[PDB]
Amino acid sequence: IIQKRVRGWLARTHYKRTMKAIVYLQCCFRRMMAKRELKKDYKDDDDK
Amino acid sequence: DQLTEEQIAEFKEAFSLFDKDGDGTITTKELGTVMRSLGQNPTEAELQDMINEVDADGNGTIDFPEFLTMMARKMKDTDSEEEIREAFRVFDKDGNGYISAAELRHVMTNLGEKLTDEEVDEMIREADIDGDGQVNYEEFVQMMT
Amino acid sequence: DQLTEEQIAEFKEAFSLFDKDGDGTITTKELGTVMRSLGQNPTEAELQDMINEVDADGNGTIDFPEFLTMMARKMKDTDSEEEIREAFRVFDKDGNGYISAAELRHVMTNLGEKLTDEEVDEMIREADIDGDGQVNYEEFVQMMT
Repeated sequence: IIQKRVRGWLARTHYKRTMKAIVYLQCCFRRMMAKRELKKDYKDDDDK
Repeated sequence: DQLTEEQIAEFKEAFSLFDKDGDGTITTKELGTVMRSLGQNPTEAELQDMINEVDADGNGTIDFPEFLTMMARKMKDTDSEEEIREAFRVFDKDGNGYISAAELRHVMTNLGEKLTDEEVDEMIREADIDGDGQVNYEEFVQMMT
Repeated sequence: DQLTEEQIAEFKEAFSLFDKDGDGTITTKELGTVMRSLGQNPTEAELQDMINEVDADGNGTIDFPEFLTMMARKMKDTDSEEEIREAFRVFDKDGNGYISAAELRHVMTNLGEKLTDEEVDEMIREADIDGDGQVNYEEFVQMMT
């Protein structure tokens, strides 16, 4: 009962850390992509 | 069927870190990893049972609905931390809320399924353990929650 | 411009603990204290240079906008990249620092913020134009900022 809960908790803890890091990284990339998209659509004013 | 659309979505999101192709199927090697991640606390022998319940020759690969059926086999169990505080009471010398480091080492590596050398190392580092003393189980179950 | 409003909101949340007077400009010793409270770790010497830029007399202060500017001046030289490297060293299924472009697009199609076709196309483009179905883990840290 004790052993299997510690095994669960170890994996589940580093999973919780990983998910927090990944979602932060994705939010930062999604800002970067949006700030590239914003530059792209402007030059359709010139590709005319 | 035994899970809501919200529950299915939560389990599908987690499963999609271990299925790597998105076709809806996982290797048996990470089946323990995903279940331990999704709140469950399965024993090594219970993972062995749940695989051989699906197929006893097989292919080392399991469909997403069959994986959700393993989660359904677990989710009946009314699992909560007070029985775990009670589990540590069986190894207390005084009733003080404390297990000895020697008795804990015996518990982890002699009795039961047994933790490996690196599972002990990894846990000791996370726990902030220092010397072969004693550890408070009320505080430890608060950390394990 | 690195910044967006919801970044500035959390930096102001942290800074509000120090602006107890509403004065909006903090004495030299607070600068490193705020930065390490947020989690960024400049050395005492790195702080001493940033103090030389503002305090010629032994009593100078740093306005909220120059504090944000000093944070930007020390953005990517951080100990917090090493934790993101660690997250990839946990996730890696082979333990060699290279992940499939198929696995990358699948995970991003299903997990976290959940990236669309054009966002995944741009993420693959951001790594290497010479890429042959595989991606080095460190380039995911390089696209973070």
